[PDB]
Formats: sequence, structure tokens, C-alpha cells
Amino acid sequence: MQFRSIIRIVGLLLALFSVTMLAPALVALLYRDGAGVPFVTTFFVLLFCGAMCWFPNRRHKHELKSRDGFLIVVLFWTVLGSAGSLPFLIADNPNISVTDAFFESFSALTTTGATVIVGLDELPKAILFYRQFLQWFGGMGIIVLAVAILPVLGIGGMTPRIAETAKALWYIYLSLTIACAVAFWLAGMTPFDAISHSFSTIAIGGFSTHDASMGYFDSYAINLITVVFLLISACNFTLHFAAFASGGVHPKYYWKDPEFRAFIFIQVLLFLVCFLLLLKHHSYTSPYDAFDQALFQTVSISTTAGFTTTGFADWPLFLPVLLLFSSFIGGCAGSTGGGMKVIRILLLTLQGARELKRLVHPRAVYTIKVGGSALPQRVVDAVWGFFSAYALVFVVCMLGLIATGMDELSAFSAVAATLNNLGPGLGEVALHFGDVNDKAKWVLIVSMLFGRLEIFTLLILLTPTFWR
Amino acid sequence: MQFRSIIRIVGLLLALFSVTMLAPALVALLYRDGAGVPFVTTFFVLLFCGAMCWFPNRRHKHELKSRDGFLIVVLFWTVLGSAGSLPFLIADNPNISVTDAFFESFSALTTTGATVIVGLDELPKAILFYRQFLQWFGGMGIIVLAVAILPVLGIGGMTPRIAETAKALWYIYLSLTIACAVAFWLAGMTPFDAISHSFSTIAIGGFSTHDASMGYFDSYAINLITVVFLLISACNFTLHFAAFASGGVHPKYYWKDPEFRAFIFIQVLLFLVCFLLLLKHHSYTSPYDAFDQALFQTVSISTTAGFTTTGFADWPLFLPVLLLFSSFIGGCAGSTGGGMKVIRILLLTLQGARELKRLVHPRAVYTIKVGGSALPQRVVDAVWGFFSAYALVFVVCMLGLIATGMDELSAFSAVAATLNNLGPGLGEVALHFGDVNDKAKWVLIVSMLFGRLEIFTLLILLTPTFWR
Ligand SMILES: [K+]
Ligand SMILES: [K+]
Repeated sequence: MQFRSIIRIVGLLLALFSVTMLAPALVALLYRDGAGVPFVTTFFVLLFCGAMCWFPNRRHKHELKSRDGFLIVVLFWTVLGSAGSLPFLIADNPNISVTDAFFESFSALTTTGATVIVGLDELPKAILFYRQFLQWFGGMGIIVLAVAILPVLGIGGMTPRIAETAKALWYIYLSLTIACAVAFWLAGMTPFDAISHSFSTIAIGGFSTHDASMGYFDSYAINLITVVFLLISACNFTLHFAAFASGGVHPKYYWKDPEFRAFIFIQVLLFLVCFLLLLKHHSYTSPYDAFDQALFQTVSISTTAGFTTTGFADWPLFLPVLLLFSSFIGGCAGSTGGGMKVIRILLLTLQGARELKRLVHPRAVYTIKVGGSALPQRVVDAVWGFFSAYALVFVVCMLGLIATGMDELSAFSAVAATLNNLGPGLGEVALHFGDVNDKAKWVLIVSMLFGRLEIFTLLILLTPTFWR
Repeated sequence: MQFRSIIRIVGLLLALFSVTMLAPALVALLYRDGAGVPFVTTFFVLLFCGAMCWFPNRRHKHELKSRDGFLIVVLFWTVLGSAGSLPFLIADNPNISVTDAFFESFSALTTTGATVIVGLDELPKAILFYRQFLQWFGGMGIIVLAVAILPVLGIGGMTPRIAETAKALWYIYLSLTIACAVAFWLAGMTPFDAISHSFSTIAIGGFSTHDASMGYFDSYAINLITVVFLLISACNFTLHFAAFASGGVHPKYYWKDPEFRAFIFIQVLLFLVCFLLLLKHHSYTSPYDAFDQALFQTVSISTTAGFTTTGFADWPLFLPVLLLFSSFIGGCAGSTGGGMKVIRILLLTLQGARELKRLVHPRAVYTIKVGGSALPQRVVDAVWGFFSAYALVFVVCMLGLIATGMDELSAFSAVAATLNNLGPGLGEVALHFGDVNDKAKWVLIVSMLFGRLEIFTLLILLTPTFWR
């Protein structure tokens, strides 16, 4: 099991985390205020803990088989998500509840995007920043996690070299959060509203400074930037490594990957169906606004990002509800997405197809292939075993949220907002957490843990056969 | 393709069906009234059609491969369900709409149990009978269909001998609808309310004479009979053939089958969780009533029967919603059930299990086995390919119902009531069809067609590769 060597990397992360608490405090000094003291408390609070899991240790046992790696990523999200709830807890200045602080933290970390703190428009910019930061960080926590996770769950798609992997990611990540934040600034976003939004935009997070997210400034120019960098960020960073470990070698590098392709078909089709139905029901008086809102939504909520510019005014009930299911897809694998990713669908619809044909030609031998042949005994089994589970989780979560207190259709929209790391409600406009049954807030946090770990990795902790 | 030889069995069925229209008319002569003339019109109306598909024919081409059988059972339910809407259409005495007549017919035939005609308490007993009959018939239509359907979709669980199969079923069927109807009569049900209820009870139908179904007479004695014959009927007739092709050879014949076992565990556990939560929230003042209602519900709605004695008074929101998901199981295979049957779950949870283990011991070779080993390349693929489809259907149906007009959570409860051939609503008490958006009534009819054909057999009609 090698518990020790684990607690050591926990102290490494705890400690490695504290060093972040400064960036927001740097802001409660620079920007106005003076009330970002709860970060400097947190900085010592956690800096201290870290080197107290790591000092009574110093024991690099490397790898340590399957049963360790699982336990690690669970802790990674488990712990650093709990820590995050400290500056909220402490800084009882934009004073929040405890479950609230936890929620607004885990949701911040997991690039989910679900808020319990309202009236954030006028807050301390050290606290406003901390919220966007955790998303930008968690955002990294995923891409490097979706490269050192393939050794386990993410198959069919080390110790001193996994490092020089992420190393590369940092750049793709950094290039984007700047390439964006600048483009956002030219849009006219205050520098702070350009760097705190370009944080939660690459991370498919969903957090905003403004209370009404991208309701923001009605600028088609901003809504055009976001939608672009969502599409980009929502598309698999190992394909970016391809376009940008060389330079102008980008072209067909993308159009050649089928998941990237499939994803593009889905985005065009989804927008089509959404944009056209905005015009059938005359939801806007200017077929331009139709274009604006339709295209933004089918992209932000499709990719499990979570940004919203509409209340869904005269929008046909259909469109949100359709958009609520969209979130079950969105985000190529190895992206910042979160629904059972693009391929898992792509595959699913192929593996299902094979099944109908296997009804007419029960002789012929088909083998599900993407460019060159999946593994119809093995990876095929993994996909539509994951699906089932995904649904089993969803059903238990909704059923536990319904017991917990809150109503039927809401539990529905809540788990759907959480499990796909989406953020908003989206059903029949009932979309606001925070003042939810408190027990329910926990069910919810434990729901977005499932969505981030793609179920198994954490589902397997309950197994009997994971314990020995 | 052999179209001809098909249209011939259609005329055989149409005609073979007309001969039934007399049984209800026999009642509009015996029982009071005099207004069961629309049955005798129907009797000639259809008797005529039948021998007009079958006379310009007489061409027994036998079997005719896969692509015919599929087309047949589709027509079976498609046509005989349309005919059924005739005595309703005609008998504009308990006068009904057209989509209403079709709905109240398809739902009657498919042992679904969803009604659009209200105030049926005081109606012509020829029409009241016809409703229960269609369920009793359709009830047969399923057991003989789940024995001459294994040659196609129902695998891993002919022409002059498939006959002497059903032959046997008729008896098991007949024994039960009498064994019951008598027990119901001693309960005190009027003879007619004993034979029209013992119709829709074996057929896991759900239809009642009384408007408030088994609200009926508050007798624990009736609620005790129904629950028994539901459990019995809800359990796989080829296991009955075992206990009763010999006699006292019943004993472990059941307890040895794993699906029968699995089903029993689910019934006890479900009732436990339901019965105990009725006492935690003090929903009844006499822990006896708790026992009564809890046990009835977790059986009628679990097995996709659909009978209800409660409105769900002080019942915790949780329990109905939990019961609404229950309907996705219920009914061993080769029963009168309708959820993706007991095994499909049983298997599903096993095939899922195998998947977690395949995360820890990626070397070891597991093979999902029930008594002696399913086919981890083949039947396993079929199960959780069916599941996915089941969910795909559900989602499209709910999304089409939501477009069609009706609201979000209702569409949810409607498709869930239709696809599992359940009958009632069950969500947050909003449970009444009939006066629903009319287009939606069709989406609903075409939803319970899917539930009865277990998806594929009709899903495959849309295929490209089914057409040549
Ligand atoms: K999000
Ligand atoms: K039923």
C-alpha cells in the first residue's frame, strides 16, 4: 500500500499549495482593501501542515503499483479542495458559511462553477481573485492529471519523465490564459476582470466577477472571444502539443483526429438546432442577437464551461433542457471539459451501432474502429461500463438530493450541473444553489468529485477488492 | 422479404382479433345497458378487413429469416393496437377523442396502464370490460412473444412446435386469472370487478374499474391478493412450466434460478427501505397501514404493474421518486413485466463489477457468470448496449415531449411511466394524462411501443442495414 510515501506527497502538495495563497494576498495589498489577511493566515496555516506530513517522512517509494495512484488523485482533489475552504472560512469579511466555504471551494477547484456566495459583484478583489485562481489551478490539475492517469483508467487513448510532460502543458496553458486575458482586455475588461476571467475561461470553470457572469457587458466582442477559447481549450491538449512543438505544423494535425472532428460536428450541429429555433419562436427581435446568444450558450454549457449571458427569456423550454443534456458530452478527452468526454460518446454511438447490425447479420464480424480498430473485448467493455456507472451515480445522487430535502426536478438539475462539472441549473429556470438544503450541499460536493474523477477512480475506493 | 406471407398473418390476426369483440358485446347484452353495439360493428368491421389481407393471399412461406420476424411483432402490436381504438372511436357513448381512443387502446393492449378517459367508475360495463380485456389479451401477447422472440433479440436466456409452446402458456395464464378472480371474489369484489381486475392483474396491466384503481375498497385482503399474484405473475413463466408440468416438483426449481432469486432480494429490500421510511416520517398513525401501503406500492409500481392505493399523502418525496426508478427493473424476463428486466440489471451490475476489478488486477481474467458463465464477448455486449439505447430512447422521448409542449418534470414522469409500461406519473404528484398536449399523446403511444418491443426490435426498423 505504501501509505507513508503518499502522506509525503500530500505534505508536498499542501505546502506547494500554500505558496499560492500569496498571489491573492498580493492583491489585497495592491488592490484597495487591506482585508486579505485570511490568506496570509492560511499561508502559514497550511505551509505548516504540509511540512508535517512530509518531514516525519522523506521516503520516495516510486510508483507503488495500481492501488496507490488511485488513492493519490483522490487525495489530491480531496485535500487541496478542503484547504481551499480556508480563506473563505477565515476571511469572514465577504463572510460565508462553512459548508458554503467548502462548496464554493470544491466547486472553484474542480472547474465546476457553482456558487453559493451571491452579490459577489462588490467584494474584496483578493477574495474575488482567489475564486478565479482556484479554477485556473484546478484547470492545470486536470490536464497533467489526464496524462499521468492513463496508466490507470484512461486507457486506449514513469516517474522522472511525467514531469517533463506537464512542463510542456504549463506552456500551452500559460500561452492561452495570456493570449486570452490580453484579447479580453482589448475588449475593454478591466485588467483584473480580464485576468480573473481569462482564468476561469481556459479552465472551463465558469466563475465570474460580475454576479451575472458573462451578462457582464453586452459586448458581442467578449462573447466571441470566450466562445473561441472555450472551443480551443475544450479540445485536447495533446493535439495542441502537436501543433505547437513544431510551429506551423498545425493544419490537419487536428482535422485528422476523429475525436476532434466528432467534437466539431457536434458543436456546429448543436448551434444550428439552437440558433434556428430561436428564430422559429421569435425569441429576439434582431436575428443578430439570436446568433450571439445561441452560439455562446451551445458552447459554454455544451463544453461544461458554464458561462451564461441569457436568463433564457422567450427561449423555448426545449433549448435549455437540450442544453442540459449537452453537458453530458462536451470537452474532448485530455481537455478541461468534464462530461463523459467526446470519444466516450463517439465510441458509445459506434458500439451501439455495431449492436443493431449484429441483429441483421449475426454472422458477419464487425470490429469497432476509429482510424484503426478499438479493442472490442477490452476498451469497448470499459466505455459502456463507464456509461452505466455514470448513470448509476446520477440516479443515486438525484435520489439522495430528493431525500435530503430539495424537490424532484431541482435535484435533477443539480446533479446534472455538478456531475458534468457544468455549474448552473438550466432546467425550468430554478437555477440557484447557495440557499439549498445544507446536507444537499454535501451531496452536491461529493457529486462533483465523481465528475472530476470520471467515477471509477473514486468509485473503486468503495470496492472490497481494492482493500488488502 | 416475403411481404405477402406477412400480410397473411395480419389478416389471420385481424380476423382472430374480431372474434374477441364479441366477449365485451356479450356483456352489453347480459349486463344492463344495450349500448355495446359499437363492438358488433367493430366485429364486422375488422372481421371483414382480416379476410381481405388473407384471402388475396394464402401463401405460407415459413420463417423467412430474421428481417421478417422483426417486422411481424412490430405489426402485431402496431395493428392490433390500432384496431383496439375502434370500439372507443365508435362507441361515442362513453364518448372519447380519437387520439384518446388510440391512447386508451395502445395503453390497454400493451399492459401499460395509462388512461385518458376519466370518470370510468360509472360507465357501460361492455366498455369497462373491453378495457380490462385488451390488457388480459396483450398480457398473453407477451409471454408467447417472449418465447418466439428468443430466435432474435432475447438471446442467452421452428414453426409447428412454437404452437405447442403457447398452448402450455395458455394454461399457466388461465389458471392464474381464475385462481385470482375467485380469490378476488371472496374478497368481496363484485363478480365483474373480480374478473375484470383479475384480468389486469395477471397482465401487470394496471387498469381498474374504479376511477381510483385499488383505492377501491380499503381492504388489506384485496391489497394482499394483488401483491401476491403480481409477484407470481411478475416472475417468468418458463419457471412456472417447471413447477407445473410435473406438480409437486416446484420447490427449489425457483430458488435455483438466479434471476428469480435476484428479483426476490430486490422486492424485500425495496419494501424494507420503503416501509421503514414511512415510520421515520410518521406517514401513518397505525404502523399497520404503513405495512399495507408500503408493501403494495413497492410491488405494483416495482413490477411495472401500476396499481396505486395511495395519493402519497405524508409520504416523503423520496419514496415515489425512488419508486419511479424501480419501474426500470421489475419483472423477471419472460414475465408480464417491462422494465429492462431483472437479469438485464443483474447482469448489468455484474458486468459493471468486473469493470472495477479490471482496474486493480488488469492482468487477471474474469468472466461474468450466473450459474455457469455468460458470453463476455457477446451477450455481455448485448446487455449494456441495450441499456445505453434504453437511455437514448428515454432522453429523446422526454425531449420530444418537452418540445411538444408539456413541462420539464412531467415529460420526465410521462416517458418513465410509458417506456417501462408502468402507467401512472409518480414524480411530484402531477400524475394525469388524458388532458395532456395532444401531439404529446402520440409521442407517448410511440413510447410504450418501445417499452414493449424492448427497443431494438423496433429501433432496428429505422436502420439502413435492415432495408434491402
Ligand atoms: K463549468
Ligand atoms: K403496467
